[PDB]
Amino acid sequence: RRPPWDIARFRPALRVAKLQAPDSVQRKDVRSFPNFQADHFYSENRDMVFVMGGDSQRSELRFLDEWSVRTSSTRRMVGVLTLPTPLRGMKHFTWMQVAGGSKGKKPLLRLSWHDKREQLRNTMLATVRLNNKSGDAGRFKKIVLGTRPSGRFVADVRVERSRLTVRLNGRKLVDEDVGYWTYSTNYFKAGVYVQEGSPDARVVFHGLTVS
Ligand SMILES: O=C(O)[C@H]1O[C@@H](O[C@H]2[C@H](O)[C@H](O)[C@H](O[C@H]3[C@H](O)[C@H](O)[C@H](O)O[C@@H]3C(=O)O)O[C@@H]2C(=O)O)[C@@H](O)[C@@H](O)[C@@H]1O
Repeated sequence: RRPPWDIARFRPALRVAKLQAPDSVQRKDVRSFPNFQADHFYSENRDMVFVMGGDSQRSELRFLDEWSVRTSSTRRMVGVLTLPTPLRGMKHFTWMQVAGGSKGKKPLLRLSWHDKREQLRNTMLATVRLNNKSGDAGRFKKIVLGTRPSGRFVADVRVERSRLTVRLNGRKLVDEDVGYWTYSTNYFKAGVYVQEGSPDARVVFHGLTVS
């Protein structure tokens, strides 16, 4: 294992992100990536690997740029990644987001993996929030993205002129108006953020770029 900053292709993303992990694991978000590696964030096989176990715990990059959905020029996150077979007991985790930040407070978009869902096994999901309310007042659009691929796939999230799109391996599976989401604190996230599962979840990035 080596520091993902050793693999040059990850430098553009790492220059404009910081790494978040539990307060029991690091005191503060990591902002300087040269020479940095840990059990939750390391490179093997020239990839950038995130690993975290336990409900509500993350190892995730928080992109530093904050923006509004009204943006004139496309805001885009494109990943080439693998979700290796999850361990027995891992039920639900998130691997990319459009996070709502300090004003939005909830994520506009989560891309997640689930052992089991009803609307399905070994299934990926896009959740687009229709408001930022908590509890029972929360409203959502749930879009089924299909079975977890067994190897690499391309995930491409774009927001432009109030429209959110997701393309998985070139297929546009999400295309929604988001103009209701007025908050100006949105940013991209990528990595692993466990919702339900004691064991470790692993998310393997082969490439990640924002624009
Ligand atoms: O998979 C389902 O269809 C599932 O939806 C469940 O509620 C979701 C809810 O829609 C929302 O996506 C929520 O997302 C949370 C996220 O889990 C995380 O905690 C983050 O901090 O905040 C997100 C947010 O507030 O948007 O996750 C819920 C979930 O537990 O999966 C239920 O409605 C369930 O009945 C249904 O099967």
